[PDB]
Amino acid sequence: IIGGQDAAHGAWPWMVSLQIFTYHNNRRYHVCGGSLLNSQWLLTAAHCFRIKKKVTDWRLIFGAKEVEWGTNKPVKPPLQERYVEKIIIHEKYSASSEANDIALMKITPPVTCGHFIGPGCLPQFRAGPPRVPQTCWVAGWGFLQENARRTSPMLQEARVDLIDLGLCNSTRWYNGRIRSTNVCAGYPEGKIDTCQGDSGGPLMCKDSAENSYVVVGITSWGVGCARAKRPGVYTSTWSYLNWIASKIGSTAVHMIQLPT
Amino acid sequence: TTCDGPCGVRFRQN
Ligand SMILES: *[C@@H]1O[C@H](CO[C@H]2O[C@@H](C)[C@@H](O)[C@@H](O)[C@@H]2O)[C@@H](O[C@@H]2O[C@H](CO)[C@@H](O[C@@H]3O[C@H](CO[C@H]4O[C@@H](CO)[C@@H](O)[C@H](O)[C@@H]4O)[C@@H](O)[C@H](O)[C@@H]3O)[C@H](O)[C@H]2NC(C)=O)[C@H](O)[C@H]1NC(C)=O
Ligand SMILES: NC(=[NH2+])c1ccc(N)cc1
Ligand SMILES: NC(=[NH2+])c1ccc(N)cc1
Repeated sequence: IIGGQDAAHGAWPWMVSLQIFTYHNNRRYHVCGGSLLNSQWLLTAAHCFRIKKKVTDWRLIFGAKEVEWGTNKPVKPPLQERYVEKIIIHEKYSASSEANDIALMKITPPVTCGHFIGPGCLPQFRAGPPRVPQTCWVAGWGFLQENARRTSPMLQEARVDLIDLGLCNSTRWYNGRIRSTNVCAGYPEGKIDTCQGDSGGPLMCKDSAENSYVVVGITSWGVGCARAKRPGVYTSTWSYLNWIASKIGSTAVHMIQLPT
Repeated sequence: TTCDGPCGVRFRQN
């Protein structure tokens, strides 16, 4: 995340740091973000798995504020580290268009919730695409500068405005590459935006208005990071509720949707 | 079953 601020410990307890584990030396590197749905499942981006497709390629890190690049040590209470049981990539995912950039990871053993770890909410079946105008938030340990050499050790957060898909898809913006299952967010002039390392993480808007946030988007792609008229392109979670329910059960979906 | 309950809540610590 470029141009944002350090998140407070506990600010986004559903954040998960998805880390590549280099098995030759037991080191781990934050690569992508994800959002915790329940003790056994988190939501993230399919494209994060294009190269590391094996459950053994990853460690999953929960309740973190800071993550340590390259560490070979396990985490400390209250953080939790878990293995991946299964990676479920949408059957219609296409890397060339980034269409249906969404996946599920099954966590093992099950995570335990508490002060720094907890599920996010998904949109209601009735919600539809998120509406402009709104000010929403993203979070993640992605690059702090387009050209950074490493992800950010401290979790970042930033407010970003939703951008209407027609504007986002227009001639001098993404000019045809935006799909109806996308959401775009950021600012016409850029300067604030998600970047590499934040993929898979949430785009969250505050219901209306409980005091609870909804993950309405999943960080997917952009051209560069923080460039003018090249905002963050996200996968709309609402577009995949049936798909998610089909992998984890309607009951698990209903449990993380706010009261009718 | 610690993960059931009210979704989307921040700062569960307080
Ligand atoms: C974003 O814009 C793009 C494209 O418009 C762009 O043109 C490009 C190349 C740039 O130069 C820019 O000028 C401009 O942004 C929209 O892309 C179009 O998407 C259409 C909807 O998917 C699609 O038409 C194709 O034809 C088939 C549709 O046919 C099926 O659907 C219905 C009708 O909806 C029936 O009528 C059909 O018989 C059948 O059931 C599909 O198979 C194809 O997927 C496709 O839909 C084109 O694919 C596409 N055209 C171009 C030029 O690429 C895009 O939708 C815009 N995004 C949004 C969210 O509106
Ligand atoms: N999912 C597990 N059975 C598992 C995953 C990775 C691993 N290194 C060991 C066990
Ligand atoms: N927000 C974007 N500019 C962006 C998002 C994800 C990503 N992997 C690269 C760029």
